[PDB]
Amino acid sequence: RMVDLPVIQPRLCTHARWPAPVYGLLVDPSLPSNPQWQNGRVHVDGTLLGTTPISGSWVSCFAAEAAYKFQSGTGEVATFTLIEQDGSAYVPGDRAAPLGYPDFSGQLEIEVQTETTKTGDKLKVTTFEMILGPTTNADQAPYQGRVFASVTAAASLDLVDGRVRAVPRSIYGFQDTIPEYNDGLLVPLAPPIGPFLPGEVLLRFRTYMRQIDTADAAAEAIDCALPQEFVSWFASNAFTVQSEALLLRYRNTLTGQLLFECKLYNEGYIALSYSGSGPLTFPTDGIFEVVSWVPRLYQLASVGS
Amino acid sequence: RMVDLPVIQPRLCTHARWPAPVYGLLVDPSLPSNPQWQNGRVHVDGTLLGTTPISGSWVSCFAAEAAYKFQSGTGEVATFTLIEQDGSAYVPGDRAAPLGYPDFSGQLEIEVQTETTKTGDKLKVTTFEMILGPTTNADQAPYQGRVFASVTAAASLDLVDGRVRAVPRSIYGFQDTIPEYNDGLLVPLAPPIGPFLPGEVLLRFRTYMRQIDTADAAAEAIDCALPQEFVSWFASNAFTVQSEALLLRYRNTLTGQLLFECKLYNEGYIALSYSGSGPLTFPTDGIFEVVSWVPRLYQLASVGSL
Amino acid sequence: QVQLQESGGGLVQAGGSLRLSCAASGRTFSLTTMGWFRQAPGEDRAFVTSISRAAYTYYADSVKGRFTISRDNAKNMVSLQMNSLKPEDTAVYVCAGKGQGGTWDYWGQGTQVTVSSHHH
Amino acid sequence: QVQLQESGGGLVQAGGSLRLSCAASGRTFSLTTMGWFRQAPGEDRAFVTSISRAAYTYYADSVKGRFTISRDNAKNMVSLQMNSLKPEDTAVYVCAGKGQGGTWDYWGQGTQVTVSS
Repeated sequence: RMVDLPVIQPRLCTHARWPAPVYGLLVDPSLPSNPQWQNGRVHVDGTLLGTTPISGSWVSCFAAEAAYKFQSGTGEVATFTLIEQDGSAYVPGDRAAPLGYPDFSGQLEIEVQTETTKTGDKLKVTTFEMILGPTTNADQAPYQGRVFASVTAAASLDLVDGRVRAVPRSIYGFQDTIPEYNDGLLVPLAPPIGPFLPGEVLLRFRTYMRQIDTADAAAEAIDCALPQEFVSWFASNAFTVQSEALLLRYRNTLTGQLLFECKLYNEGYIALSYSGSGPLTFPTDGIFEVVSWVPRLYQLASVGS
Repeated sequence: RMVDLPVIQPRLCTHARWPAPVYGLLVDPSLPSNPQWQNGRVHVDGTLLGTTPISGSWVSCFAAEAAYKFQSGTGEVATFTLIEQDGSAYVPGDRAAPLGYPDFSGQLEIEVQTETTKTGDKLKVTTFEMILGPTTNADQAPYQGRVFASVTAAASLDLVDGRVRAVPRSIYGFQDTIPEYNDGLLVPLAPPIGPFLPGEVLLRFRTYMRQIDTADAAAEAIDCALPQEFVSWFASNAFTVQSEALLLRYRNTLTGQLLFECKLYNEGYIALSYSGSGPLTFPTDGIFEVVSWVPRLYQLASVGSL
Repeated sequence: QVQLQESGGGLVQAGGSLRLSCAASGRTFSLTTMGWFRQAPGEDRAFVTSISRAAYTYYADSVKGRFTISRDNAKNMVSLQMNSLKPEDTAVYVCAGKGQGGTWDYWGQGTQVTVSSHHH
Repeated sequence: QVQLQESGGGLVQAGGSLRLSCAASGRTFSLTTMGWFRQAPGEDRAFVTSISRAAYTYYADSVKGRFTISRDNAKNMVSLQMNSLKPEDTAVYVCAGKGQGGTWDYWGQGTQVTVSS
């Protein structure tokens, strides 16, 4: 069947790199042009790329066998032996980490809870700080199935070793660059987003993280290439690829007035033809329509023409 | 085209009534047969039913304008004038509450944060306890767009206010029955799930809530009719409805072993033929396939028949 | 994407009846539920009635037993029969539609309904 | 289910070449990426290589430049060309498949490769 897209407005979608609603839609030529995001990455042929999961509830989360050890002048140190979030065995493969593992950098506050298997399971919840790296002193290796976090504690917290699930709570020193996946060694990655024709730039679906400092918290933007509903849509379909990209139109849902035409490249990112130097935001209450298959060289109309 | 289903295992899916992974798949004839869930509800024709949202991130959440007052008989509360979670105006209409509003009872712990609109917005967070239940409190009327909660944890003497987002943290005294949506007046609801043929029972997709009791936390089960990816699948398609039900098979992914045949009724719930007294759980690493349109009176084979 | 075009409306005395209809055109597979809202000057739209693709209906309490909505799926068309019209029914009536995300996404142009009373 | 049937295998001298193949049958609509894992006795099963529907390849660092994978989507078939074989390549090679969920859902039967010195 011809490729189509769900007729879902961006503002009703789920973000694919931080587990929150989509709030924004924009282009911004000041930002890095060809990011190496590992979540929110899908091929139009239905292949999840990088660490991208099907479920939005997996985004920026992990599951693990946890071992806790107290360290004088630090507190409780957690060694997490990763598993996939469905409880299946993690095996180092053709992606950087377990499905949904964070694909950005900074110090992530995680809430860790006892695995839930049946009604009446006793649960303990502990909040840890996890340095995602790269840092000159970070030895994270999620690719090998081994990561670390710590919680400041004067004495032992009497934590119980066992299977856990970790969810993200806040970020400190956010940087939108890949974390330390493999102890400073090379790791299989989804390739950078791109390439773009001359004058094309990445369309961004934006949400906001809680970013903390000593006494304050503030919203911090994080972008993804597709909403999680488009990720799960392509993975659920097995569309026959007929060319190199899909020409889309983003339309006012009532009036059908065209806001812009864009190219969904088969490798799962959208391009607009925009040569402004400033950010250009879009209304989030439009919808994308698939017009046709087009080649890589298809020249889009400039945004505003 | 013919109705079809994503070939995704339940254990990879998102729950449609509590925002967590699907952990379980079961039938349990001892439980209420015709629950009146308002989230996780979709018609095979593509219509979201009840308060069901298309986004899993909206499930058991709400958005509001937050302010504070003394309430007669109760004490200091926050009032929440509800908004849809995308920031669009909430208008009382053909469903019980804003999209994704909780559809169960108990004392819900909520974490309420300043709305995020742009990089650098300063954010406050406050924790509250909200009574969902057979309330007769004029301030508790999500259908009309107003609810209230009590403060239970604060980082500072400067509490959250103005436009906010509320997310669920934990439950106390959970009861899977609909909350009071309209202060004891009639409210538009999706109807009870059903009906079932004799011997037919609801297929349940199960997750776990953190249920607190002063000192010790325990897992508490909550079921839904379909995973959120199946909800969004039907909503994203405009399938032609050719009969009352679809015959499905659920098979082991690895071996192809038939685990059960079942009926997906048009109104978005699945029935198995099973007559045991208690729960029967199934592997969550199986796949659904669509076999055929069938009539409502189509008689299924009992689970494990040869 | 989806255009909604209303017919009907106008002036009636208290106790009278009017029929409104609405036809949708454009990409109607993105149109799910259809309904009617109404608006008085200076006020927001308020829900009157809806009808789903499966013909499942909802009504505001104030119009129950007086107003009836019907739908023709093939024509993407709804009708509202309004009987026993009351002064307080005076409003601009607007045909509406939900999209696939379950939100009210589509508006007609609105049609004035005026329920006049004469003080004999 | 997805049956993954390996062909090829056997003994080869160090520095020599061997070609393996794997063909998928059963519910192949549900199969996305295909690849190879290997396991020696008393070692963990280890990734070797994968190739997606779109012919995008990944290799373990230990085989890059020596092994080349290719795919025929019409036959649901992969071939693994193994050049410059080393004694440490001796293992059971198993064909594997991802499902639509991105997890390795499907295992072949395994084929022994032995490299003598």
